[PDB]
Parts: sequence; structure tokens; C-alpha cells
Amino acid sequence: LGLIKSLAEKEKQLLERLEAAKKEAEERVKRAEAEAKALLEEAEAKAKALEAQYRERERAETEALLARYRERAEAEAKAVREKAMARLDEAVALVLKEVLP
Amino acid sequence: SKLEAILSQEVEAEIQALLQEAEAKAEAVKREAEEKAKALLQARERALEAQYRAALRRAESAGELLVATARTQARGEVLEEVRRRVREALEALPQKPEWPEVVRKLALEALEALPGAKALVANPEDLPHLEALARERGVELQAEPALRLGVRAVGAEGKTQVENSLLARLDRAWDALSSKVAQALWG
Ligand SMILES: [Ca+2]
Ligand SMILES: [Ca+2]
Ligand SMILES: [Ca+2]
Ligand SMILES: [Ca+2]
Ligand SMILES: [Ca+2]
Repeated sequence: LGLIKSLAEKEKQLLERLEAAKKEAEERVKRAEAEAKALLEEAEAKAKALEAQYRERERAETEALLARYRERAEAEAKAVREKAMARLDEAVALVLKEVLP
Repeated sequence: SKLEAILSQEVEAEIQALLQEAEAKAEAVKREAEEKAKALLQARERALEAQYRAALRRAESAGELLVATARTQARGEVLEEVRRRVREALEALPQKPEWPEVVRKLALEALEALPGAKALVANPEDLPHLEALARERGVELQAEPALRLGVRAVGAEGKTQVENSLLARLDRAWDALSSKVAQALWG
């Protein structure tokens, strides 16, 4: 029978068609999944660049700030000595008064 | 037949639905990744700002501490200079006219602290200043060459002893004195 041979042919085309539809579906989703993964990987990279910029700025600003404060420290130390010089005499007489009978 | 057309349509519609759902799925996945990427970067930036602020705040704390450490150091050096000057003055004091009086006062205080004392001990150069005070009390006078800037009283037969020394008075009281000085000078 030619029916049996054409039934074989028809089975074959059904299968190729199911297969082709499944492969096209899979490709659409795998393409979107890959594009998604690249989008997020790129976004992580921007985030890491931004982080690095912040890290460099932290180092620089912390160093510049500790330098300004050291200079403020030096000056404040000078002010302490300068202000003590005015009443040095009084301080020495004060101690001698406390210590003598 | 009717059934054959129905089934042919079933196969077509199953394939059609598989393909439209795959497309809708692809678009949903991309849209989602877009929104996520955007949200992530904005959240991250805000978090970074906050961290940077805290970093600057810690640095500042460090700086202020550095200023405070400097002031404390400076005061310390001033206080030591005051101490050095006090000690130099005390060292010079025995050459001055009022030294005998200071010696007499140190002896009185030593006697107050050891009223049973039988002798006062002082440097040989200082004894003559105590002669009359000791005679009035009836207590003996003894020379100690290794002793200066002070007077000792001794009870019994050397059983007990009290020392009234200007350098030791300075040294023992310096912790509190330094606070009094700091209030006078600054605070
Ligand atoms: Ca007092
Ligand atoms: Ca149709
Ligand atoms: Ca159709
Ligand atoms: Ca259709
Ligand atoms: Ca007393």
C-alpha cells in the first residue's frame, strides 16, 4: 500500500515540524536569557567602576583631611605654649607656695 | 473528515501557542533584566554616597583626635618646664635669708607629726637654725651630711622617724599640683 509509505512520510513531517517549533522556541528564550545576563554583567561592571572611583576619592580626601588637621594640631600646640608663657611666673609661685611650709 | 480537520487545527494551535509564549517569555526576561540593572545601579550609588560620607566622618574624628593629642602634649611640656623651674628655685633657697625660717617651719611640722620625737636631724649647715627651737622643746640635734632641703624627727632610740623634705613634698604632690597649675595657666 502507498498509504503505508505516505503514513511513514507524514509521521516524519509531523516529527520534523514539532522538532523545528521546539528548537525555535528554545532559541528565542536562550537568546533573551543571554542578552539579560550581559545586561546585568554590564551593570555590575559600571557599579564596580563607580566603587573604584569612590575608593580613590576616599583615600585622597582622608589624606588631605589628616594633613589639614595635623597643621591645625601644630598651630594649637603653639597656642597652648604661647598662652602659658603669660602666667608662667604665677604658676611657679603657686607651686612654691603649695610646697613650702 | 471533521475529526481530521479538528486535529490538524489542534497541532497548528499547539505549535502557535508554543511560539507566542516563547516570544512573550523572551520579552518579559529582557524587560525584567532592564529594570533590575537600572535599580541595582541606583541603589548602589546611594549606598556609595552613604559610605563616603561615613568615611569622611571617621577621617574627621581622626583629625580632631590629632588636635587634642597635640594640646595635651603641649600642656605636658609646659607643666614639666614649671616643675623644672620650681626645683631650681627650691635648690637655690638655702642661700637666701629666709632659709632659717623655712628650716624652723619644717622642724615644727616634723614634730607635729612625731610628737614623741627625741631628736631633730638636719644638714650640719642647718643645725644652728634649730638650736633654740630644739632647746625650748628639750630635744637633741644631730647632723646628717647626706640630708638637705629637709628635716627629720626621730623618736625613741631611732625606733621611729619622720622626714619632712621639700623635694619629696614636691614629688608626692605633683599629680594634684599639676591640675592647679593647669587651671592657673589655661583657666
Ligand atoms: Ca593651698
Ligand atoms: Ca486557524
Ligand atoms: Ca490556520
Ligand atoms: Ca492559527
Ligand atoms: Ca601638721
